[PDB]
Amino acid sequence: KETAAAKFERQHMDSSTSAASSSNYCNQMMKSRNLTKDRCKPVNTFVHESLADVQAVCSQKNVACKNGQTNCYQSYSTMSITDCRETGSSKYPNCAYKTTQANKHIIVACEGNPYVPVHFDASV
Repeated sequence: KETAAAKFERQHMDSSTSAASSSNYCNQMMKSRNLTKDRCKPVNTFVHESLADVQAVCSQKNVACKNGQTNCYQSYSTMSITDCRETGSSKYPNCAYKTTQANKHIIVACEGNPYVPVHFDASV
């Protein structure tokens, strides 16, 4: 089955674009990455950076995750991100999202050897 590292890339990386280009970014990306297939995932962040720059966060500032785990890390730098969250009208299978552009630090949980992101915790 899909590894946690691979699921992170599928759910959260978009190295193909610099930022969200329209209000439909989330609607399109949530669908294309299969985040709406079984249910409408309610919130999701995409990171518009190279994969290596995001993986490097695992050697940046350690911080406890929301859930208390101690394998979270905050990026030293801000990154281009898109926040996606359901609109009031979202209703499966017609999942619908508000797209919000931002430049924020990211917090990710890391595991493995190589030690890489497995979960997106927060934009801060």
